[PDB]
Amino acid sequence: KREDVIVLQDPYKVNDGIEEDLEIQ
Amino acid sequence: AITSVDSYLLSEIKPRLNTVLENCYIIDEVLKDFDYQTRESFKEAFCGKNAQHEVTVGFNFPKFKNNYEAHYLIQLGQGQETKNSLGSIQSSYFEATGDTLVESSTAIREDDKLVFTVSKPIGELIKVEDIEFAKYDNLQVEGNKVSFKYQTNEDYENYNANIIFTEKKNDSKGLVKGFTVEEQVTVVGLSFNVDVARCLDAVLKMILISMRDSIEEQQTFQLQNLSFGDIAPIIEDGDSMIFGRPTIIKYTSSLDLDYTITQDINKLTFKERKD
Amino acid sequence: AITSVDSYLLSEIKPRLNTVLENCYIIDEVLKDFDYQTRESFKEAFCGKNAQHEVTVGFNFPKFKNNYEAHYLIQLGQGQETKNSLGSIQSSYFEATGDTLVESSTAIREDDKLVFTVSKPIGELIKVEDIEFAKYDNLQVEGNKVSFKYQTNEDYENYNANIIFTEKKNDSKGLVKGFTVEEQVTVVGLSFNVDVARCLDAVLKMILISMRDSIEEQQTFQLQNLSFGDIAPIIEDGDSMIFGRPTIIKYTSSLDLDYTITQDINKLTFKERKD
Amino acid sequence: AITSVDSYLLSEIKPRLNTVLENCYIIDEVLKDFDYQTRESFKEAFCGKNAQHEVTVGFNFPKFKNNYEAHYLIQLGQGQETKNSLGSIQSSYFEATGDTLVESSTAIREDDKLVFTVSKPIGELIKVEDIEFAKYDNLQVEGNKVSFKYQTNEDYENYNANIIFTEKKNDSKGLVKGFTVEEQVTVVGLSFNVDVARCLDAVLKMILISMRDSIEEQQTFQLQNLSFGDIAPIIEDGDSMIFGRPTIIKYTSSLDLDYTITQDINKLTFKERKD
Amino acid sequence: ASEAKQTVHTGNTVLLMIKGKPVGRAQSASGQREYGTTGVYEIGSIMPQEHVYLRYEGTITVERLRMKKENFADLGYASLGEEILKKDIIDILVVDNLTKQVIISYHGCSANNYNETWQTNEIVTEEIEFSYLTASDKART
Amino acid sequence: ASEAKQTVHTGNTVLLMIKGKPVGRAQSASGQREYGTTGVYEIGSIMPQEHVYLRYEGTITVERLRMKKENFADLGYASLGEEILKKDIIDILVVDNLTKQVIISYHGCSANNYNETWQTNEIVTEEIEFSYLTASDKART
Amino acid sequence: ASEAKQTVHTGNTVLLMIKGKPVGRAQSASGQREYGTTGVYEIGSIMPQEHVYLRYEGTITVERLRMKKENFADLGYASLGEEILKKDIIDILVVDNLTKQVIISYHGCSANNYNETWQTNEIVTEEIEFSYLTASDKART
Amino acid sequence: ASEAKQTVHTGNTVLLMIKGKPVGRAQSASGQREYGTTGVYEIGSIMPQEHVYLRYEGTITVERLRMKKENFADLGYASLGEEILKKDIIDILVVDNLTKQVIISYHGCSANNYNETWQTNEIVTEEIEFSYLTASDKART
Repeated sequence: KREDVIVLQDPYKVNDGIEEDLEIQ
Repeated sequence: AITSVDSYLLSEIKPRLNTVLENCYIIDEVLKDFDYQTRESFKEAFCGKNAQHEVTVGFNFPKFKNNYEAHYLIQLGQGQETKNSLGSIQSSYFEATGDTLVESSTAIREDDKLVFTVSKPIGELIKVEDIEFAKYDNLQVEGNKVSFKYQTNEDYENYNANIIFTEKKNDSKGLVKGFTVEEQVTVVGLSFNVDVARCLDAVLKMILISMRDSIEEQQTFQLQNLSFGDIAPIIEDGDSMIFGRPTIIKYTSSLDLDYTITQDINKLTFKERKD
Repeated sequence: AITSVDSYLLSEIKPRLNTVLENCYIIDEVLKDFDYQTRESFKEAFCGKNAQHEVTVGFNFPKFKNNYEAHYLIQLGQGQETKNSLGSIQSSYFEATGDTLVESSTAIREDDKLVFTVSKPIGELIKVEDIEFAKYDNLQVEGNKVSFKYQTNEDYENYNANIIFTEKKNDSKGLVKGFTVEEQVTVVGLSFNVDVARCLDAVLKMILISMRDSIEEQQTFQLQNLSFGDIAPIIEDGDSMIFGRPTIIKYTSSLDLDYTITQDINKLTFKERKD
Repeated sequence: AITSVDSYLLSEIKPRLNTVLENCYIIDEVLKDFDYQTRESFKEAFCGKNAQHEVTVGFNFPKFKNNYEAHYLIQLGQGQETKNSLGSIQSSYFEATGDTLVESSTAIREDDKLVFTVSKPIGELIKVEDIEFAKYDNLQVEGNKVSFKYQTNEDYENYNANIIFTEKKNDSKGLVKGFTVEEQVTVVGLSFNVDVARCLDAVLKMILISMRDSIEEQQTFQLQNLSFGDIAPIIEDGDSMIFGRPTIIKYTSSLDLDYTITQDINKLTFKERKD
Repeated sequence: ASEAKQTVHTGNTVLLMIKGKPVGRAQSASGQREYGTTGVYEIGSIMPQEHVYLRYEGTITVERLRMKKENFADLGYASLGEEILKKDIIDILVVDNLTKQVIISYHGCSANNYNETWQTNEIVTEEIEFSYLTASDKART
Repeated sequence: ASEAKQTVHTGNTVLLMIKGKPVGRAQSASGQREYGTTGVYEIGSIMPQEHVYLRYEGTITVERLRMKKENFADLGYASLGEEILKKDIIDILVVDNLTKQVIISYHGCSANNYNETWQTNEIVTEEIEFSYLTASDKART
Repeated sequence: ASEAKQTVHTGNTVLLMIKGKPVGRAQSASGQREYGTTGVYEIGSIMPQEHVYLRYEGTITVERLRMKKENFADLGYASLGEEILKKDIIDILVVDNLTKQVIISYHGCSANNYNETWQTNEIVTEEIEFSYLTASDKART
Repeated sequence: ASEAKQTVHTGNTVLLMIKGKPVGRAQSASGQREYGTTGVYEIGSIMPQEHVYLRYEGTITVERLRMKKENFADLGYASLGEEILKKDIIDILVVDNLTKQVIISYHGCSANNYNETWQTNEIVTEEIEFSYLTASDKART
């Protein structure tokens, strides 16, 4: 069921320092 | 003057409710009976000028969304006729009179008199606070001001007072036709947390009491009769229910109309029979 | 002082219920009518300080699970207004007064007097147990202590007594505005075994009787009217049904508010007409 | 002493019902109005000590199966409060007293007296059958026996009598707190043959009448009011329906509690004012 | 359970008996007594200095449904004419159903007035009011 | 909106005051006045030629719920015995809740009878009836 | 919460006591007092110049359910015949359930009339009306 | 459609007027007249030979809701004390709402008694009873 009557913010996810779309050589 | 009870509730509730929630001392008196946990949590949420959360009020079947965390909901309810009068007559007046007002004013120094000035024409005076004008004072009204004589009242050039008066419109004397209406209106608080609802209902009961002293209530809306329903789930099709205790308010008021008279007799001639 | 009846029930029930189930002698008196089999099985389960099983109490629509083996369930119910008063006035007071308390104290030896000390300012005294202070005793109150003179009372330096008194807050005299409310509240016991429910209901009836002697009940919540429904299956969608006999409790109480007065007249000047 | 009406019905019904069905003469009197065919068929089935079929009685919502050929079914029903008393006070007693008993005894020859012995301490005597003890008899109670003097009563050394007495427990005087409860209880007979049900209901009405003479009924459960419903199919989802005529029994009884007093005044000292 | 310390009387624990005969289908009865207390007022007092008993008046009423047999007229207890002059006094006893002990007895009862109502939609009823010399509550335990 | 030209008094716009003290939990009050008008009938007329005032009798009743404190007996306004003889007259005022203006005042009130009811199922009530010398509706605007 | 400043008396906060014994299953009681106020009328005034107290009359009634034991007849408080002449005065006290303090006491009570009702469908009731010398509300805090 | 041949009066077709002023929020009024008819009985007849008129007594009552203004006391029509002696007679007219024609008029009305009720749960009401010299139904079409 969708949350409309009560709404909580998106969860705080622990971020990773890895850069996305990283090129390697 | 058809009375829209629903509008009156909103007009009284919105300012007074904000004032009550503004301070903490009054809330403690209101919530004296409740336990510590519920009392302070409500106070932490809504009470105080620095409250992030706020209460709202509105009528039923709105096309938008209401703050279901805490909200007052009103719906008009039933109405009935209870008492009539002969010819449906209520009262007779020599002057077209509007609402009854309370205004504050300071005495002004004229030569023969001390006078108060008011925002509108005085029409019928009712009372000036704690003054019993004697005949030697010669209290009289003029336009938008009321005057009383100066002598043996000279300490009162700076007198600060409240005045109760009526709005005058016309000199057209007329009659009143109408009857009394017994009307019921429904009010309910809404929340997804039952404790908030109980606190919310109790707050409502207090301001209803305070409304018993209001000018409009004393003069127009009399004979309160309150009735409370059982706490029920207003909604069940959602992630969580909505709980609210409906209340029913009853009033007695007059549905009045003004009928104007033009047949003013001024001349009166006596003629004897020719025989 | 808006009264939350639901909170009062919980406050009274939780301590008193535990005490009743703690001992066996009282339970036997309560369950005197019931047969031997049901009486002892209930006693084997809940009665005694060493009872592994325990009873619980809570309000309706909780998001957790309750002990459906044995539980007391409460829901607020209806409310109604029954009697008013002129100007909605109830009482007038010269002192801001809170709850009424009962405290125990021992007399202390002063020079001219014997005095009792209490946890809070005395405000209005009501009674000291089985003392009729004569005028020569010169009974008087001071702060949080009450004093009576020493002479011809010298055997009582160690007198141990109970005191009934009121909580004083302010000297601000004010009026009371409010009315009487006739409120109904529902209570029901729950179990998957009907015999337990019947025993549970009977236990409830006794503590309701004992509550008739309570200070809060005598002063605030009066005119009990009890009504019992028929035993019914509360639930059927499960491995076994839940059975419970609802009961309805009625109360009479006042919804009061404090209105403070600042117009204290102290001076009074007479001036004759100049004429 | 909370009264479980449901238990009382079962306690009275089970023995008395068996006795009524045991003999044939009483059944004929009960079924005098019914036709020959129904009367004898019922008698052939259940009546007599040699009856292969038997009637049963039980409470509602049992997890086992009942003898649906013929069965009495009971369910608790509603309850209401009707009349109160000042301070909820009912009575005051100097002795802790239990149930009221009827016992049979034979006079015994002592030297100065003839005495009856009873299974328990006498406490309060109510009556010995058809004896008006004069003052010269000097009737008195002692422990579990009652005594009256021997002279001019010498023919009665073998007197065989019934005694009505109360169970004494303690000398602790106390008060009674409680009120009156108006309670309703439902009873219904069940069968897959309507004729049996009608006979079964009529049998019930008789034993209800006989219960009006019982000690418990006369003292505790008063003011019968009987109400009968219409014959209805209790069940339809089966090879054949179940038919039963519900009946409603009303009672008036007291929900009482014992409050013990320890403030026994024994000493009384008068001291005059020093002045 | 049955604690006798709180029991009360009701319609199912009482019998109305005359000359040993239990009157049938009796509905209600009321008893009245007047001692005629009067106060004594002195000149120097508005308050009554004391009260004194002066006169004893007492009446008892009985309501009944007229059985086809053994009605008050047939029993000879009541009367319908000069037959009354030959009717002697009676004693009306209220006796306990349980123990057959007496609760209150009226001695020297005499008839005052007789009322009977014939109605279409209800059972016939009759009412009698007696005047008695003395009441008694003796013969107790 | 509130047009004062049609307003009426009710229980929520009135206060009952004695010696400045507002009596609490007061329920009702009724006032009666009798001028004792009588007509004059001549011989040659069945009609009353005129009416004349002869006698002024007036009473006021008050109904109240007995508060545990400040009851009429505790306040000293009522009396229960010879203490009455030392009780002086009082003035009972009916004053407007809104303006605190007076609506009607009774002067020289004196107590006539005192009634109190103790009941099991209802709140205690007491009733007092006073006799007054004169009434007044002065001190208006 | 319990603010004593607004509390009132009810059936659950009152006890009716005689000779220390709490009377059981008592239902209602009413008290009446008459000061017999009368006005004084001069020739030159329709108005009553003043009122005066003349006569003190007071009665109290009690309604009760007849317990099988300790009824008013068995207790010796009431009477059914010439036994009344040997019955002395009594004092009837109304005392607070909470504090056991006195609310009002009647001194020198004497019995006026006695009423008992036997009915089929209802519990037995009896009513007594007393006449008392004086009332008192002393022994307060 | 409206056939006047069958019309009747009701509360919506009547006005109560005093001195031209329509009294507001008036609820009810009742009128009574007594001609004091008496019969003449001869010796030789049980039947009354004839009836004769002897005495004319008439009263009218008015019930009203006390408006905050223009109440009977404020209007000067009623009185509360010796002010009554200076009050002259009045004429009370019942006039048709439709045509303003008169239905019945009372001449020489004088006040008899005055009643006012203050109640908590209901609007304030007052009642006045007048005694009049003569009635009239003149000034018709």
